[PDB]
Amino acid sequence: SKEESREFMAIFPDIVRDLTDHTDIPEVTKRFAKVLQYNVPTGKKTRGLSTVIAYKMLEKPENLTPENVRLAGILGWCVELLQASLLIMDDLMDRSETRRGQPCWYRQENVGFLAINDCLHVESSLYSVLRKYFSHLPCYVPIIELFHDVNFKTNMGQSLDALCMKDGRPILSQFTMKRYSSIVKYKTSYYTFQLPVSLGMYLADMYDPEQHRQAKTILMEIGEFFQIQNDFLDAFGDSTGKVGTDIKEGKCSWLAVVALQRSNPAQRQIMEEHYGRPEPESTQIIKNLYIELGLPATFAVYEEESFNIIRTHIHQISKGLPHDLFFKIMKKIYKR
Amino acid sequence: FSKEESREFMAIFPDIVRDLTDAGRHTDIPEVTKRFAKVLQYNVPTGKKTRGLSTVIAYKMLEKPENLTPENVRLAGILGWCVELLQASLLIMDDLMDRFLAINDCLHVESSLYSVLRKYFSHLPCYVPIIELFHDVNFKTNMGQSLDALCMKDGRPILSQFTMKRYSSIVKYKTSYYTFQLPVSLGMYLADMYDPEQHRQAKTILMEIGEFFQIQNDFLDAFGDSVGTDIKEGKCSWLAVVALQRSNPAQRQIMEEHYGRPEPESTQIIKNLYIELGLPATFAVYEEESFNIIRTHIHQISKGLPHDLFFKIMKKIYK
Ligand SMILES: CC(C)=CCC/C(Br)=C/COP(=O)(O)OP(=O)(O)O
Ligand SMILES: [Mg+2]
Ligand SMILES: [Mg+2]
Ligand SMILES: [Mg+2]
Ligand SMILES: [Mg+2]
Ligand SMILES: [Mg+2]
Repeated sequence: SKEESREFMAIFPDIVRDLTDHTDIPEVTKRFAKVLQYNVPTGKKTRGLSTVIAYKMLEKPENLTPENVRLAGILGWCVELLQASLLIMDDLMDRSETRRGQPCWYRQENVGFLAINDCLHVESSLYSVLRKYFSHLPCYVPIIELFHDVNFKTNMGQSLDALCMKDGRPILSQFTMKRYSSIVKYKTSYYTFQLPVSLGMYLADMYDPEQHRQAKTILMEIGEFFQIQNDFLDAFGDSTGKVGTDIKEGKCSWLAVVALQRSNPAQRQIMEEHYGRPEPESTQIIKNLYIELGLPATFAVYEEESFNIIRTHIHQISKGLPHDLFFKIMKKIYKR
Repeated sequence: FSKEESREFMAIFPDIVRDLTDAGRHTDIPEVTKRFAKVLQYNVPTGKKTRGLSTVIAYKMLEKPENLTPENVRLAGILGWCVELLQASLLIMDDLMDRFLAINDCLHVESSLYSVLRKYFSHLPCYVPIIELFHDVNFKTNMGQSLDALCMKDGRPILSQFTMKRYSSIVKYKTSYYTFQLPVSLGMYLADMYDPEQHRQAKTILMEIGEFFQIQNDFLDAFGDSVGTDIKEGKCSWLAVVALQRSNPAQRQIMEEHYGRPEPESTQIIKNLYIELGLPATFAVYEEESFNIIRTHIHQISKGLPHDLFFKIMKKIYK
């Protein structure tokens, strides 16, 4: 919706003012405004907007006031602040050139490893936003605890991802489907899928842990498909205006994991020799192996089977959770 | 810090590691959880733990003697370890900018203190004041780190930025809030002391003590008996700030040419300039005058706050 998008985007400048406008240190508050402006509001705010839509589908219709929808928007921006902090740090760790076509924050003049402090600063800032707008509401402490717990879990995911590499070289013995599933769950699914929905639930005063658990079961399955589709399109997508670098980066990708499952010893040796190498010819060799191993056909089967399995699980959801929310998430990911 | 206080405090650490690395819960990610145990063990419990123990001593000197149970003194110890988790995250961030530590270990160790707070304090009246204090001190400490960084550009110190106003702000935000205010305000909250005027009264004195602590530290970096790298690193130190205040144009030119250079000869040139500028005598005057002002302010402490706590902190720094 155009109206939902514009109402959401209009909140961002107020949050920057809340975090910057400490009158004894104006130079560093002006700098922090630039950190937020560069890293937080550009490109798609899918997670932030999903927080608002989750709330709108969980709350009683008569309680959906402009005031409460704006509170859902502020929680959405707190998700975007967490994500901005994570991506500032990840770009430094991976020594990436760009994100969404923008030069990475750490590459800007006189940032570099100061990006680590900026990461911690941006993550810390969301709790000041929560205090300003939520400190008098019953959802305050549950929402604080959710953000701190998702941060902790996301760090476990990032560190597990790092345990698949040694001295900038992929450890292919670590590239198992069990490890892949765990990386996706902790590194991406918690902050991308669980956090927006659990925030919507708390703002709607839904505190039943069993409701959050039932939601989690579905959201982790959808999150797994989301990342697998993302991994698939990195190699096999139409260059969306993005050029995929997962192979060059030596990522523990669904493609790399399934390639190792399906590979004979000779095919395994091609992965060992060429995976995670900077040479364009090495990326071409890996892509050619993925084609040879029939990974496109394997993804097509997984895409249809996973859709049916998740649809079945959503029909089985109970304890008064709305099915339409989970069907709508399923539709926007699978695009059907 | 007494033998009993120190030993009881240090005995809590292994429980905090078990709490954070899912001991009792049967985790689906045991290899990264085992790694996080090693991150905590290798970086958090080593050295003196002054901030952690200061949290326990603050609580013991603020609480009613009747309420000082083993259980409550242990809770003060857990709050002290949350301060030491913050300290460890800041030291890791320092080590990462210097050089098995991963970049996200500083974020992860910082985040872990909030898991400890939730575990032990979520059902107590002091919970929200304590988490809001950590949120605020976290944000202010990051502001302080960035203010320090604004004194350097393209690997060179920006000496025009080296003002006493900027120096005082760096020390307050980067160091004094988490080192001095945080332990005492935590002790006060655990003792159910919520009065904003009491917290403000403590803050005035603790920011003054924090400033002396850092100025003494800066002085000893150049003039202590060993090795200090503040000059080589181009740090906005009290010595550099006062050197610029006291320098004639020729002396300023020596700072401009030799401050923040890697050559050992350039460090010796700056130390020789500090000597001819009378920074030792200037420090001696500052130390006596600051001691007298802080002693006066502690004697004047009101709002029902105990003097002995602030005198114990003061005497620990001034020796
Ligand atoms: C704790 C912490 C800093 C987590 C980062 C989480 C995320 Br989301 C990292 C991004 O994942 P990845 O580097 O695999 O892909 P890309 O950079 O989007 O191409
Ligand atoms: Mg990356
Ligand atoms: Mg990464
Ligand atoms: Mg991708
Ligand atoms: Mg990328
Ligand atoms: Mg020093």
